Amino acid sequence: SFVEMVDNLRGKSGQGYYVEMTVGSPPQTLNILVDTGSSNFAVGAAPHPFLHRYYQRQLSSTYRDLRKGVYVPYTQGKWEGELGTDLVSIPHGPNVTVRANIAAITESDKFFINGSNWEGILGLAYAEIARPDDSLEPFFDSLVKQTHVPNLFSLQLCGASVGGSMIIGGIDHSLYTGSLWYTPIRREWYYEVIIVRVEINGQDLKMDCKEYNYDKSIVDSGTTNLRLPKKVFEAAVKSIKAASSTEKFPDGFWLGEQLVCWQAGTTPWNIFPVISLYLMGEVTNQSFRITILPQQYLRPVEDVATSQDDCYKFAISQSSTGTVMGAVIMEGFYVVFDRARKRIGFAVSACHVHDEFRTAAVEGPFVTLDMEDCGYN
Ligand SMILES: COCc1cc2cc(c1)C(=O)N[C@H]([C@H](O)CNCc1cccc(C(C)C)c1)C[C@H](C)CCCCCCCN2
Repeated sequence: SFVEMVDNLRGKSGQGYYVEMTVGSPPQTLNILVDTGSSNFAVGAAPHPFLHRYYQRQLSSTYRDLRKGVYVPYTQGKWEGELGTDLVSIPHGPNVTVRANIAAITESDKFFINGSNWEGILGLAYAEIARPDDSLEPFFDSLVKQTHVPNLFSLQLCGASVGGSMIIGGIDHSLYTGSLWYTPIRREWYYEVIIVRVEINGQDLKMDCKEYNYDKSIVDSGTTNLRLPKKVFEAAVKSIKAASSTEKFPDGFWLGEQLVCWQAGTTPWNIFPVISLYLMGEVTNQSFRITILPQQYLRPVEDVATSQDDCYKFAISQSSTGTVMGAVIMEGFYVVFDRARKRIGFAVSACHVHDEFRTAAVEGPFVTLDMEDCGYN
């Protein structure tokens, strides 16, 4: 019965993907951002200049106050509010209703986005990183406990405004081609994985593989960019510069600030390299790779000028909290969060990115010795 959930995600480029939900009795309809990088379910519950609507606890006969406060600080943005429970449904999801924890947002800073069309957030990661602590049961844990929905979901994020699918409870085989390749979830907090090798246009960056996972690597649909530890980021930017030195860009382009433009239809894709991330596999000494095209890490942005060119922002940036495989990496793959078997699956998406001579791919098997050493402690 998964066809009912195909295409249930919408979004604006650089502003996240959201699904429609209802909370309360009688149902109140809200758009909720889907975030595999956190674990709290929270919604606007007070007026805000950027909110079109919000949760009104006073109007719900099933609302229960938990009489405890809550705040969540993300990398970018933060909010505080009040904890409670209520009944929740997903119209274009399974046909069930769950009593879930809800953080009613009363104040926020740089969290809601002007004109975004979503009003809350659905954190799909594990209780270990929930606020105020791991005793606040996350929504997906409540769903699995209270219904017969299987303990897995899958995300098909389609690039550029944008759309996609969240398949809740299973895998829809019409959304990908080829084989699924699985990597272990290293620890159930973030969706943490282990990167064992990095190549750019087929050349090994030849770093200690611990650098790739210093201090962690996560799969995070709530972050736009590919974010890399300082040492890795500097190595990657240096290589992407050399491959594209045919042209020249402001150095503020490489920092993600200034955009670059070319005359419509003449973007020189062939001078930007492909990036291959190798992930730990399911059997001894085995890995697989996913390959990212420049059409994924050069994010298109509307030209703020009168000329209608093609303009892009560089969507790889530096991190001090580990690798973040963001939406720019997830787009063009079908990603299976197989919580029951503690693994994450990748396959070429049906809505894949089109280059002229190159193809995004998921390929294996590869042999990689000492993969266990690549994890940071
Ligand atoms: C270049 O980077 C800057 C950057 C860009 C972006 C997001 C974030 C940071 C961001 O912060 N996105 C966090 C994710 O949850 C982060 N997930 C990992 C994480 C990091 C710190 C603390 C936690 C806790 C709460 C578990 C979790 C979720 C966001 C508020 C969701 C609202 C905005 C969505 C559109 C913007 C996407 N673009």
